[PDB]
Amino acid sequence: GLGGYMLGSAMSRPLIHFGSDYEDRYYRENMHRYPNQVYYRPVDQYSNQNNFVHDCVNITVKEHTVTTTTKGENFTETDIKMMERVVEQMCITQYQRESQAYYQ
Repeated sequence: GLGGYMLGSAMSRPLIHFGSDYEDRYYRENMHRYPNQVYYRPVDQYSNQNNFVHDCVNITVKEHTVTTTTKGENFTETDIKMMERVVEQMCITQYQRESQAYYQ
């Protein structure tokens, strides 16, 4: 039920700053367990801030969490928030750049 969307290429992983050593290395350890991509729509058609970034995070974190869960992998609560943070940061990073060029 994606429709087809616009999955970005692999990205710069935003460093997440939980505030403790353990989660700091825990992220850096197993980064590849989280995405390095953002499932987003183009800015060309359905131009939104919220209704694009949130539905972006919604699908992206859904589809990954789906894959894991179907492939016998599990995510802890901090992992859910890890992806929510990382995928928010990456999806807005994409928007910042795209929507700059859209208005230049």
